[PDB]
Amino acid sequence: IAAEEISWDYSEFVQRETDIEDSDDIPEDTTYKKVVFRKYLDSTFTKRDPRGEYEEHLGILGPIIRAEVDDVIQVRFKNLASRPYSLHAHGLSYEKSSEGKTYEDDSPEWFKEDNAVQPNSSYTYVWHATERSGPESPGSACRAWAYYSAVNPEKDIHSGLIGPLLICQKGILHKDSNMPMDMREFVLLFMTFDEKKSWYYEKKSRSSWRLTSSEMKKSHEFHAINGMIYSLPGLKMYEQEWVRLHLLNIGGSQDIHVVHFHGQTLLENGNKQHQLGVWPLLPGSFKTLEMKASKPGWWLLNTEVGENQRAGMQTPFLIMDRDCRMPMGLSTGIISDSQIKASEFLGYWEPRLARLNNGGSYNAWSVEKLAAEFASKPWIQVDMQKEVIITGIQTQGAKHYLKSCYTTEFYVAYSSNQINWQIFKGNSTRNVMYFNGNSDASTIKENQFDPPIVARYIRISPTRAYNRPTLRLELQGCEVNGCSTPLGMENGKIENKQITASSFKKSWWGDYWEPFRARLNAQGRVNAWQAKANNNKQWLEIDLLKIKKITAIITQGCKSLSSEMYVKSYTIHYSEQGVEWKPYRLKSSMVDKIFEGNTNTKGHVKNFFNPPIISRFIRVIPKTWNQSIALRLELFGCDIY
Amino acid sequence: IVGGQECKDGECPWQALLINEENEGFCGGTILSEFYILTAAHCLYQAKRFKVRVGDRNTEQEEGGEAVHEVEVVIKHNRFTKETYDFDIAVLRLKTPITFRMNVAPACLPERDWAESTLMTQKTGIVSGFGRTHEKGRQSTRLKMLEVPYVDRNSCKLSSSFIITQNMFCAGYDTKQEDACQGDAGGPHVTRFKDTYFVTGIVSWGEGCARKGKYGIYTKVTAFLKWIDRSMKTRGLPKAKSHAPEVITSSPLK
Amino acid sequence: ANSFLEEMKKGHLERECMEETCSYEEAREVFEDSDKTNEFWNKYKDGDQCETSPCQNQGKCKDGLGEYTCTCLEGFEGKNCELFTRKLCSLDNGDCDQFCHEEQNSVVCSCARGYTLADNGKACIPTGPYPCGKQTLER
Repeated sequence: IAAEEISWDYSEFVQRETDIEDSDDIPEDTTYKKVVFRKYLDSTFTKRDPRGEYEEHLGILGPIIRAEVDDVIQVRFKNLASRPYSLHAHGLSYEKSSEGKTYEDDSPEWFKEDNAVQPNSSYTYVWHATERSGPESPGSACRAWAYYSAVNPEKDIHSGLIGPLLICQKGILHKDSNMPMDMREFVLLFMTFDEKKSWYYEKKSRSSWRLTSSEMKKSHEFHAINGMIYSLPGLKMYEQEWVRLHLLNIGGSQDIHVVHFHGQTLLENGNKQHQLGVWPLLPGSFKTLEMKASKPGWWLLNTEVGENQRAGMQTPFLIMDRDCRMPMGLSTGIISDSQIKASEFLGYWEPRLARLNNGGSYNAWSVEKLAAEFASKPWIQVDMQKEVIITGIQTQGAKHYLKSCYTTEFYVAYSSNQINWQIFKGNSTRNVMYFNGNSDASTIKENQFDPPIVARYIRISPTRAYNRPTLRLELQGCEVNGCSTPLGMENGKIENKQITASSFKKSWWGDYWEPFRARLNAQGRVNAWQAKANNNKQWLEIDLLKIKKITAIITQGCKSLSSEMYVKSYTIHYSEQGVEWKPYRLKSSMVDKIFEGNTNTKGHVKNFFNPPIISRFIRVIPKTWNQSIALRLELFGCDIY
Repeated sequence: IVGGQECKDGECPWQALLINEENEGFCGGTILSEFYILTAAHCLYQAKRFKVRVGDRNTEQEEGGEAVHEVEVVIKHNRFTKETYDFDIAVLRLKTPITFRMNVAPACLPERDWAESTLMTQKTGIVSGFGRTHEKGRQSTRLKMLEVPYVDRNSCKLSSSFIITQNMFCAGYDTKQEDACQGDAGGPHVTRFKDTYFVTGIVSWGEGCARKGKYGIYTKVTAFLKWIDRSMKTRGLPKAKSHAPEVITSSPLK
Repeated sequence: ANSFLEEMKKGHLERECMEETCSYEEAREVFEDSDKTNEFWNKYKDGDQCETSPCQNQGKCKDGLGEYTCTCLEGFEGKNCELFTRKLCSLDNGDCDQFCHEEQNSVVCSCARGYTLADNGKACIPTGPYPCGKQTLER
């Protein structure tokens, strides 16, 4: 553990993390002369612990130590500035050998030596892990503690010298560097930090110091939430998650809040007999309890106060979709990787032509020759110019006679501003400095991601393959609102009684067509709906039972194992509880929309629609066509409450 | 779940069955050496005579020349409460010395230091006994020794209406199944600490034995060091080699 | 490739070549051929990147891509020799199966009569058949 004096910025809302307004000029100084901690894997310097994706809740606070039973991590410290620092823990009945509080003792330079660290000099110090923090009774399994300095009970909690001691139980551990996880726990420290009430007070203020900052009352004592202001990242979960939330408050003794979630009932564990609903906080203890989500959307996270909301915390948490495993750019023909950027390519084969199992001995990704490939920088900037959320990317090689040709290892990066390349994706939750890769050629390999990574400038980079660097990375994203879920128009949950066909083709001296299989990827006779006539009169009605919010659509088309036909344009007829075969109104004016069907033969059509389609009996009438009527209709609705 | 499994015919010596001259037993004992057998005091007081035989795995049957450990006379105990139960430990004064055989294995003497390291680690234990504490309708002919866990002290004073002191504590399962009055009275609740075996429990009846699925009552001989020391050195060297070794002592166990 | 008798043959390439040293006669009898063994030997494999010394204290490595084990200095223990030597036992009985009692930055475990010691002191080696506390594992 370290403590280098680094000026941290409290008013962090100017960084535009999740803020809306732009006229937010700071009267005083944005940054404040404080001290931030740091985690080291060794006793000396020049080796820091990269803050992974899971190590998010910290802000001005440093790292979080995770020491359990039969597991101890050293905490060597060396002062860099000119003032002696201290470190004091809380919780167990630790003796003065690992306490570090400035009071009466017994040993000369051991019980209080850690409170006086000389500059440019290391010191041997290590804490002890106990079994007291383990929550008894069948229910919980984690209960965090706190630790800070000890040279002053008040001038240290405002100097950025804080730290929570998250301690769980023993029995359930994961393979994430031998750290017990197997969940998705969160920890938040709500405590204001003052510059005038600290050891590093520069005798004056950044503007005025007459009547406690003439600009704003206690402007140096901003209500910094989690080290920042108007931030609170990482609040991107899914539907129905019983994740554990750790609420810690040690300094805020005269600030009582009551946490109330907008439409999320509470459930207390342990006794398994309480419901509560709301749960306040008391100063001193470390309250922890589950969340249990319900409905998706940007639900606001507030504490029902007037001084710590509009001037404290006001970050709504988002719930994205859980079953958002729909095709993004592989099965469709609209969304593609045409906006791909890179620098070094891998051979002579075609760049975009990288589909799974394609004809020809040239199917990979390259523009320029590879010559020699090693640990250089063959970065592939996979930019989308929009928000992204990836939980799994597949990987497949190539072959044409016997060779394997597969990538064994490749590091991933990301960025959110293009001007800087935050090459830190390789050190996520489970990963530390490596990543999975392909194994063979005829076996599909996938790389599932654990943390909900969000960015905009995705960057991948290979290393070396079986004497032929060839990669074919697919694309698998997810929704943003969390409700656009497939109702089963292609899976099987929506029966034929809802989505009905028009006419049924039947030959005289032969067989008969079955155009009621209007789903995605169908076998047998036909693959979708093909009416007998060929004009602008046939229909394809769908029964949605209840009202839905449709935003995304898709459409492929069927054939007859000879010629391929499709539909070029159609019209969507919206209705309500009753019956009304009226086309969908155009929100940009007052007329009706003119939708377009399948463009080519098998390339799907992907389009977004902001105005909802509140209806139940949606009707589709194909206007134009190609050869014959054919389309694999499938939409994406929501559950409007 | 490990149920009521019988004792092995190898590492289960601590079973000095205390019977009578006729075909009628009463309780059992604990094998540690050749001069003292730890057992309950009500085994002899307010009962009948005393007949001990070590290495006797069965009462109705006999496994050959192995059960021989007769007792001359016996005394009582100072802290032994006649009405209730407290420090219910009595020493059986054998009359004939017995060497160390297969079914007769000695054990090291306990000490006061094994009181803060044996109760916090070994949260379980075994109760060796033929089954004479609850001699109602479970009289098994085979030597049974089930496994019982250890519970916190704050749940032992309410297991029985009698207020229990520090000498006796919980040593059974929760209020689920029958885990009390297991084995013979004076049965050794030896807990395999670490490379050794130290007994630390004596099963006795409090208000008898009925619907006692709550917790059990077992003593702690770590605090009983001052009694096993005052009755071993003050008696002097063995005169006639375990006569009495030595039953000629006062009633309050010196 | 795509054969039960060929998966066991190719499995010796990522073991008797990457972990230890390679050889020409290694893949000759295993593959039962001669056409693929010659092609695999022509491509050399430098093992490993120990010329730049990735570890401190001027430590060396071995013929192994990725994993390695160096002889770090004394006084420092752990993966990359970080944790110092153990001072007191106190808790967990000092990883020894007997009494733990510190003597001012000096801990030594030893059994009494009926038991002996081992080569380092991890556990007392049993000597007597049945002293005062053993377990019969004959059945």
